[PDB]
Amino acid sequence: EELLDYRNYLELDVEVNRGSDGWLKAESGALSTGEAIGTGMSILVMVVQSWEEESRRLRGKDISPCRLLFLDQAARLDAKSIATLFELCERLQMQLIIAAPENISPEKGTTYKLVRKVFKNHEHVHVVGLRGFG
Amino acid sequence: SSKSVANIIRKTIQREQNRIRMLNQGLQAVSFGQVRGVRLNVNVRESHAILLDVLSEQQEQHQDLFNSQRLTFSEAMAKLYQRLNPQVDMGQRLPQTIGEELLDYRNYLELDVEVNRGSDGWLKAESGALSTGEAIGTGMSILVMVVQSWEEESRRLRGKDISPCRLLFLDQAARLDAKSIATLFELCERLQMQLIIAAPENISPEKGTTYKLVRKVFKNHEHVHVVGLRGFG
Amino acid sequence: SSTHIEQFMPVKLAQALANSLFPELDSQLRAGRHIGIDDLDNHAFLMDFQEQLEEFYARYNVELIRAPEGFFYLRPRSTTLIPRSVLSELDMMVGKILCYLYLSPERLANQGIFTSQELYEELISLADEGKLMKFVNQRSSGSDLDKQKLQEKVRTTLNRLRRLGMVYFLPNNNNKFTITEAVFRFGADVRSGDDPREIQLRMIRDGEAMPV
Amino acid sequence: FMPVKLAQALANSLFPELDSQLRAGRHIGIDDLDNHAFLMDFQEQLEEFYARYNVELIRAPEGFFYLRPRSTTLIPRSVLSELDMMVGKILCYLYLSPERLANQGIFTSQELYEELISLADEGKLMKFVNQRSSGSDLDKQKLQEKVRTTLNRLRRLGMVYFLPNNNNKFTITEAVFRFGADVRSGDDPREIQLRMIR
Amino acid sequence: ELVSWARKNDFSIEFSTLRLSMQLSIVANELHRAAEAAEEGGDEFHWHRNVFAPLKYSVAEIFDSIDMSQRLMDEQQNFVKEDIAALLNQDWQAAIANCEQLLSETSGTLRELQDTLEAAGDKLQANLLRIQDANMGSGGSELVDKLVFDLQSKLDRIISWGQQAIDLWIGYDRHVHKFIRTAIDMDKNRIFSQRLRQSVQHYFDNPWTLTVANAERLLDMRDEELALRNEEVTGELPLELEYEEFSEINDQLAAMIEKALLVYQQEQRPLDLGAVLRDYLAQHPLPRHFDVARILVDQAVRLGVAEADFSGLPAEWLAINDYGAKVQAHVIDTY
Amino acid sequence: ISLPVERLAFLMAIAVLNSERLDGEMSEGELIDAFREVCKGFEQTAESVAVRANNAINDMVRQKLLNRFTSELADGNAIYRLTPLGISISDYYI
Amino acid sequence: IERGKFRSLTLVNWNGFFARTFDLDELVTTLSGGNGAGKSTTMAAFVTALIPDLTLLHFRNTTEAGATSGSRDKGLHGKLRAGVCYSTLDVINSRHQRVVVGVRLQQVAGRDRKVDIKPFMIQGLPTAIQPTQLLTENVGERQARVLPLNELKDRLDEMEGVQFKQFNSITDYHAQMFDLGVIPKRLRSASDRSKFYRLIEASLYGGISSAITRSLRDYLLPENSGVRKAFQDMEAALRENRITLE
Amino acid sequence: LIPDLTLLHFRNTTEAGATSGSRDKGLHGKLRAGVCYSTLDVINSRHQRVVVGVRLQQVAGRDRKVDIKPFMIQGLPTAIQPTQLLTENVGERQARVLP
DNA sequence: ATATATATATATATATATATATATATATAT
DNA sequence: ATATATATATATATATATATATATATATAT
Ligand SMILES: Nc1ncnc2c1ncn2[C@@H]1O[C@H](COP(=O)(O)OP(=O)(O)OP(=O)(O)O)[C@@H](O)[C@H]1O
Ligand SMILES: [Mg+2]
Ligand SMILES: [Mg+2]
Repeated sequence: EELLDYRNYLELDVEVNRGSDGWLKAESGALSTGEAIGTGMSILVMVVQSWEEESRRLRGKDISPCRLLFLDQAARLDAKSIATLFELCERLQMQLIIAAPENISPEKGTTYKLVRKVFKNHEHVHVVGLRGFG
Repeated sequence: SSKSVANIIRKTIQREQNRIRMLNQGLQAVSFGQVRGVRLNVNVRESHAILLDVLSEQQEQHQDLFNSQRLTFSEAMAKLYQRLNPQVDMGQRLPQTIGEELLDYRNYLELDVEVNRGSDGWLKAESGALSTGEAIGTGMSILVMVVQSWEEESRRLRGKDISPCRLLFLDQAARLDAKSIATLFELCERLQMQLIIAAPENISPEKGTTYKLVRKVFKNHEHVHVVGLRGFG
Repeated sequence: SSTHIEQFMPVKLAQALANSLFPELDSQLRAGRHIGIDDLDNHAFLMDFQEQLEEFYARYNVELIRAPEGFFYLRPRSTTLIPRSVLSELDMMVGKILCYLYLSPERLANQGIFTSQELYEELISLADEGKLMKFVNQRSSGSDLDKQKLQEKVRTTLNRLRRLGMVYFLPNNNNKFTITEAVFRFGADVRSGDDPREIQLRMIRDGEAMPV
Repeated sequence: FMPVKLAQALANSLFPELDSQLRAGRHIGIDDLDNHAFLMDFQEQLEEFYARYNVELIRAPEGFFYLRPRSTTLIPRSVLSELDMMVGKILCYLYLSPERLANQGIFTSQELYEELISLADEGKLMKFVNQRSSGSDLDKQKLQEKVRTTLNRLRRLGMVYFLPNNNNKFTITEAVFRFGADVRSGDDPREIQLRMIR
Repeated sequence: ELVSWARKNDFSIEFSTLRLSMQLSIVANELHRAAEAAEEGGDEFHWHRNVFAPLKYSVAEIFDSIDMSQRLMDEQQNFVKEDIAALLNQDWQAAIANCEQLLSETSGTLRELQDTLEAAGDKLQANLLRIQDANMGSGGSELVDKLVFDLQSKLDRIISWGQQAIDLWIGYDRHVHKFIRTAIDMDKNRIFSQRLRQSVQHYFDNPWTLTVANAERLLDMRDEELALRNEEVTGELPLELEYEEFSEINDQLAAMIEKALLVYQQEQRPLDLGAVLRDYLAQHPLPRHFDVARILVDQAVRLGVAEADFSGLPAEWLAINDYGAKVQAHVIDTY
Repeated sequence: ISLPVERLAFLMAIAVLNSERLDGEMSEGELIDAFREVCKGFEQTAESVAVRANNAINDMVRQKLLNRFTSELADGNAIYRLTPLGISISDYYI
Repeated sequence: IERGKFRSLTLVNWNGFFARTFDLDELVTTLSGGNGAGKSTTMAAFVTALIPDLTLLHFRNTTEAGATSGSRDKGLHGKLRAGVCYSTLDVINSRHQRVVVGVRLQQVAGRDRKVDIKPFMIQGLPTAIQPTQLLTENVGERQARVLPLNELKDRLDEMEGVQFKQFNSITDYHAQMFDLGVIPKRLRSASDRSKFYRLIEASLYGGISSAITRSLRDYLLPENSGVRKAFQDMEAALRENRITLE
Repeated sequence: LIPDLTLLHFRNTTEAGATSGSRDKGLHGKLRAGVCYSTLDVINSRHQRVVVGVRLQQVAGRDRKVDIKPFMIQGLPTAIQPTQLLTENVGERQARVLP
């Protein structure tokens, strides 16, 4: 039954062009946290692209599915990695929701300051928003 | 013999309960996220208190179970645990392993971590119901408790003149906000514990020492350049 | 009918050979290990299928033999398909001493647990000290270096006997051991009340004991 | 119960000798017609029988059968010396194509000795005999005796068939391929064998 | 630590149960008297003379005496073991009754000692817990607690041995029977033993060796020898560490904004983030605007909450400057 | 009765541990550790640690200083207890 | 009492680091740098110097912390360069003794990414000698070289007062490190070592380790042998009763 | 987006792939007593304003369980926000969430 | 005196069987 | 015309047994 599936005839790997070395197999243990996060996001955007291309033949010709992805604890990435992520997502028309404990301050997009409090003996998240900077 | 076993188990359980409860007062209200404190909850388990009572008083009534050639001693203990107290509903694990577990006194104490989250009282600390920074703070508190316990337990073997070194790590310390990191620093300074933390940003600019590492590709190899950082200039 | 076990093998022999204990027990036996009452599982397994296993091992030209004391072992024949070997003379001496300690009531306080030091003390008590040392080294005359050498040789022979099942080291201690009834074989030359030179001939004929 | 065909294999009068030789590590090749045919017929069951011993009954690509002990082997295991492996690889090399014109399948101890001296490095030879040795008569005599001993040990394994006489002249079987290296497309067997040995 | 103390010191060189009962009775009486005196209470001198001089010395001495009696029982145990061993050497089959008897008396004595120990262990423990309860009547009674913690273990310890010894003896006993059932049953006349002894003495006059199966070991292929990586690495050695300093500009800005904003909290004036941000950002160049806005918001949200946030009516995105900057926040009313 | 400095220190350590021991029993597994510690403190290596420990324990047992009981389950398969003479000699100084 | 302290951590010939000594802090040392800077490598070096067991050392990403990725590689081999590598911790004891513990690491040649570690300890080294220099030889014009264990032993033995020990087992290494107040617990058994590594690994990845919180009993409460002996006694009694019944 | 209770498991960021440890999926505590809503607002390529969402409710009982009912709204005017449909502006200080 | 072989124990990852809880379609009482 | 109970499929994750690799002790032999 496995043999009857053409995909099983194909070998798939993820490769990264790391530093002065050539293309290496992408091993989670042989990469830093930021590099692994970037590689994962790249693979995810590829998967989304693949699904949209697969389903385009079964949709109206003028339907472009919405694209969105998350990134929790984005503070694990430095400024350059975050800039690369934003450039990559803008190129692909993909939306991003990133959660940062105030460590990073990306100037482009919308930002929401959250502050937990107690009001009327109930927990309340005071939320303020900014956008348009840059 | 069964009576003696039950009595020794009870004595050891009481001693450990008292030790842990006395130790609990060694924490001073860490402020991690909404978590305002961390505590250890040690209590003799009733599902095992019943078993201890049976072993101490009513060994002869269940002899149909102990002297069955099919069941080993561990399996016999597991089956007796099943017999009385039948609402526990243990899972797929075999009788042999759940009996070998019963042969250990520590399993007779429920030993949980409670956190004083906000204003809801002391709740069992489960990762599924805690922020990431709150869980990091709680975990580090538990780790320092473990280290303190180990050091105390070795106070006899060691010489009177040596106090062991203390050190712990924190990778991706950027997941903690300023308040949590300050709390960690003060808690460690109180406990004479060293910390080595890593973060892409200078998350602690005014405490301890700080280095900045920059990796440079250089003639087809990689070299790291390290420069210290100072609080003020 | 065909596709039926009785065609090739007896049912009980097949059951014995299919038992979970058979492979380890067989490897140990072929290695030369004697089986005593202490190995409750293995001893009972041998007892249940003694005849089936005996006829199985007969195919190798080796006799699975149960001494009257109740311990099983293997005696290869001259045409053995499984190689054969003879204990060293020092091994015979130490085995005789171990049997003596098994039968000695003076050591009753030990409760069967003995240390190599006690074994060596008994050995020197019953044997000829310097003339026993002669085998350890041809040029010994009471030198303490040769004394330690003899102690080490006795320790090595004790380990070898442990490998043969004649002795068990304690579950946590390798410096203490408990004797087993297998040691009785070291007295097979004297269990019968006859002339030693005739009993020796009987044994060597039976394959029990080659000479040196 | 027991598998029926397994019982048939165990009952066969060939089983005792073959079992002893397998548990002794001997390799059964195509030369042993009866034993090889027995293993061919009953492999599907003898593999399970010897897996009960935490050992694997392996049929090599060349065809010869053998037993590979696992870490949890119930059969007392043992390991060949370094000189043993060197001599095994030497014999594998001598299983050559030029071999047909060189010795016609019959070699002598002198061939192996000269090949070992010329081919191996001096440091490994000394490690075999002893480190402090240096090109001496006693050391070389001891080395030759150890070579003979390892040749006998290999004979026990079936790698080398002695020609029947006290004199040391033998033939090399295909099972020796165990010491050999893997073969790639277009690789010269001599070159790869020597690269492995070096 | 005592090893150095010993090194510098330079030094070198009644089993009757009626007794045990009478010491136990004396201990019970004295312990009850001391416990009652402690419970009644008194000053520091009374506490001392009633719970530290009488209790401490008496209980320590008599518990040591009871332990000494147990040690004497252990000595008798050893001696009876030796006597049985010596007797079996002289009579062999005819000493079986003697050895069984001796085992009987020793077992009975051990059981009686255990019975006498447990005859008063419980009450003594109760009195000791009572003294624990009464100890807290004064702050200087710390030492008393130690005894109330020490005299516990000893007592219990004593009782423990009273069973452990039997646990040991009931073991030894069995072995002896086993010996008679195994060693002497097949050597009733002992002839096998003497003949084995003479064979050992005269073994080498007819040296013979037994035969054992010696199946071959399964020779295996040696794993490849492991060779490390050697390259004689060389490289430039690092210079002295340089240093860099952190900019506190943001600290100055935050302090400025905090001072400018505290007036709103002081006066409880309704704070509107839109207007405040629009006014305040005019004081800085455009590139810095973001770094101001964030900080300002951080300072404003600590000051009370906005009551409108519970109305379910979303707020608008008010522009706070040119170039297209916007803010979404309700007026902060509840300080 | 013959207690060199090392034997005396080992006996005193045994007495101290027995005083601080919970139930007043000493398996040889702890006696060997105590002898190891005393010998390390005295800084002398005539033979191996194990042989010295065994010889000293046997000498004290035969010198009426310790009593031995064979219990297989106990750590070291033996349980040792101070004898009245040993108690007296130890507490004379302690 | 004055608790001992880690003065510094030295990496010689690691991935990126040729010979770098970080002077740790009495309370807190911070490492900063963009992604791929080499902070996790520094902590890997420290942990390897502390617990050199190769059954334990497993440097998973901070992501998938404890999640089986099927990589088959522990991640230690890639962090070292070809040649001889060192990882040493300098510790000032409670007794004011400067002891330099450490390991010599070195890749094993071949396809499998396997590493070889040999611990060692140095006592009595003068306070004026830096471990960065002690492990390197100044060969060339300011072009120091890394020297192996044998050369290091020769260099140290030629000094006066320094005691260099090399350990044939990790157990002896940990015993010596505990005797000198570098570890809280005595890691006599392999399980003790596993628990120590679990604690440091939990700290490294931060927060509630599943392995720890699932065995807080094994980590906090001590083992007791009296209960086990009592259970063995009851087991023996039950065995005898069963024998009689049968 | 995915109102399936088999898959929804809001474990902690640390322990991102680790086993459950506990049995709670982490969603019950994030809700409050009453009727909760989680609604996305979407503008298609065809420029239709579609308001997708789910209604959540703590299932009262012994355990910590949740009930999710998906729903979709189409054709809403652009001048009405999702927080205006689901809350009645009663005269009190705080609005009322309607089922 | 020390290299080397051997047996044992532990940690770690793989693979399979199985019980639990949820989602979906149909049946049947309300 | 409806909502609850059933049967089915599925993913989750729980536990066991296996096999591998590493560390250790230690017993042999030169
Ligand atoms: N085992 C390995 N094999 C190969 N390269 C590795 C290995 N481990 C780390 N690296 C590389 O070393 C460099 C430093 O990685 P490292 O894990 O030290 O980063 P880091 O300081 O933790 O960074 P981040 O902040 O992104 O977590 C990166 O290029 C990483 O790819
Ligand atoms: Mg979070
Ligand atoms: Mg990292």
